[PDB]
Amino acid sequence: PDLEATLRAIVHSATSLVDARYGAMEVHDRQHRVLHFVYEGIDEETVRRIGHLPKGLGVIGLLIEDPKPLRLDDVSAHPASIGFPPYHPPMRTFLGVPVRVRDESFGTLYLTDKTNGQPFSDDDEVLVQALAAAAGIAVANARL
Amino acid sequence: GAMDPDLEATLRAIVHSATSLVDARYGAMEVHDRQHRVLHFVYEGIDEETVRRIGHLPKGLGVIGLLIEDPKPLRLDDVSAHPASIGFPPYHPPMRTFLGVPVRVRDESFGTLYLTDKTNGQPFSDDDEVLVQALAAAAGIAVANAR
Ligand code: HEM
Ligand code: HEM
Ligand SMILES: [C-]#N
Ligand SMILES: [C-]#N
Ligand SMILES: [Ca+2]
Repeated sequence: PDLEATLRAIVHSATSLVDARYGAMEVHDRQHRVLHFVYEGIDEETVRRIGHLPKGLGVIGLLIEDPKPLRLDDVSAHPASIGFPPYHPPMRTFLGVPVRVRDESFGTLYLTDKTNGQPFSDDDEVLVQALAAAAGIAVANARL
Repeated sequence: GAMDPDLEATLRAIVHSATSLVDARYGAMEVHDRQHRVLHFVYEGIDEETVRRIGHLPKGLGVIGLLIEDPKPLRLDDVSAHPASIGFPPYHPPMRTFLGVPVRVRDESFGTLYLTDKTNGQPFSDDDEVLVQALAAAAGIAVANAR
């Protein structure tokens, strides 16, 4: 059972189901080390140009710190925003939710740039929570 | 006994999102074993009093029974008009429009996610079927991994 592939399929589904241009999932350990980073909407050449993987700083760092849903009209405007690295696609609208089970949170599922230029909806948020939950069971199952 | 609580919350959340996403009046999911024996059932859209009047849970017969045995997407304008249909039990809401999809992974199917009575009064669309398939595949990842 390839967990990386499983998490990637979840991200793929999330991006499609809520019409985001971009989607990503980070999964970390308790020491906040990056275990998995999977994504959709970004070409391999761009990925290469970005270079270093995200470390879970800024806005995602906020959700790792306090796991709960967060929608933003403009992720750059958030006080905690660290900004994009060189070569990274610019992104504006944002939806992120923990990837968890009841006992523990392991990750964050996040989507940007809904293709209609609108912020993500309440319904979008609830849907992504549901997909996140399926991911959470996968992660919990890989741990113990 | 009871479903694993994380699995149960997940499967409930999926039914809920599916029901909202495709504008269905009612939404349900059955999960069965490899012998096709129904083990768990979750649903939404039916009040507690009605559930009490209905009484017995579904056994995986009729149209859902068909989908358990031959797992693939099925849309119907009028579910009770299908040749495999067994009919609604006493006190069950009558239901017309139907969308049902298997809950599965590559090598195994565990269940069926199904929705009825789209609120616009129309049948469920191609778009509806595609999206509910995506929610069902997520349910499949969850079932396979709770296990
Ligand atoms: C395609 C899906 C992606 C999404 C939705 C996404 C989203 C974001 C967002 C919203 C930020 C800003 C956070 C802030 O301002 O605080 C950010 C920063 C960042 N991104 Fe991405 N990104 C994606 C792909 C990638 C890829 C492929 C890489 C590199 C392989 C990457 C590397 C980074 C890095 C290094 C940061 C700085 C913050 C950190 O290290 O945590 N991103 N990303
Ligand atoms: C609210 C979500 C529900 C949906 C979408 C739904 C859908 C359906 C449909 C379409 C049928 C017809 C099958 C056929 O004619 O072959 C059916 C039958 C049946 N329903 Fe439901 N129903 C729901 C709730 C319930 C509840 C809450 C109960 C019990 C408390 C129940 C008990 C039954 C039983 C016993 C049958 C006969 C077939 C069988 O045993 O599997 N249903 N349902
Ligand atoms: C992007 N992390
Ligand atoms: C009703 N099953
Ligand atoms: Ca709607």
